[PDB]
Amino acid sequence: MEELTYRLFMVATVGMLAGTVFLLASSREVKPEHRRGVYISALVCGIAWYHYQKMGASWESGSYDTGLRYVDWVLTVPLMFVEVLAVTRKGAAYNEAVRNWGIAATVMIGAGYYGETSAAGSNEYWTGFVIAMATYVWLMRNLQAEGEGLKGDQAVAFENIKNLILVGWIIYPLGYIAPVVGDFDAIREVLYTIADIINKVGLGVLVLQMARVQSG
Ligand SMILES: CCCCCCCC/C=C/CCCCCCCC(=O)OC[C@H](O)CO
Ligand SMILES: *C/C=C(C)/C=C/C=C(C)/C=C/C1=C(C)CCCC1(C)C
Repeated sequence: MEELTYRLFMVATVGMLAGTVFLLASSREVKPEHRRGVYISALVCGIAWYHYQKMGASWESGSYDTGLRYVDWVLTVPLMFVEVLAVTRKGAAYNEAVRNWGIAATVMIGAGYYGETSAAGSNEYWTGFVIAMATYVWLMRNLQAEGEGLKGDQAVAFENIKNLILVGWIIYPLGYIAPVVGDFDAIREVLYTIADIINKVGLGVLVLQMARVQSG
């Protein structure tokens, strides 16, 4: 799966760029007070575009490791929560959640990286997973409660935003745990790549759809 993994990096790079340019162009189709999440979403795909180029160059040099993705994640995961809050909150409530959810997301990714950079199945490996998993659940529970105030088309549009994250992000912990049950190292990189594309481009598209409802 070496050639597939490398070819998927290039596919992701084009995919992230495609998402970046699509969101930047479509940003004026929504009213200015609803554009911030669209801009953030494009920034998200653009950072991922930048990193997937870096990871492909790393793979050609023969020096890649799974820890290279974490540089991406530590920036974009907090920004993805921000692009969701950008469309669901305002004022003091927005500032508090951005801080709190962004701290939690950073802790989740850092704890993951701690466990990632040790032997599969070591104590550091399990320590990282438990801390990251706890922050993951806290985040998903907070995301579920976020829709509890919406109504009408906004609730429908937010349900799609919520469900993409709830469903699409499961692959990340699953991929982390799999190498302790079998030889899943190669497939973990293939699936993370595909998932990053769906999750970043897809979330941007759904945030844009939500900004469309808010402007219409
Ligand atoms: C040998 C290689 C075989 C590879 C085979 C391909 C596997 C692709 C898997 C991706 C994981 C992420 C998928 C996440 C999908 C979530 C979709 C979702 O929940 O969408 C909700 C949204 O509201 C709808 O409008
Ligand atoms: C932009 C790409 C995304 C959305 C990546 C998200 C990352 C995670 C949700 C991963 C979290 C982890 C766990 C919940 C458990 C094990 C450690 C991690 C970091 C893989």
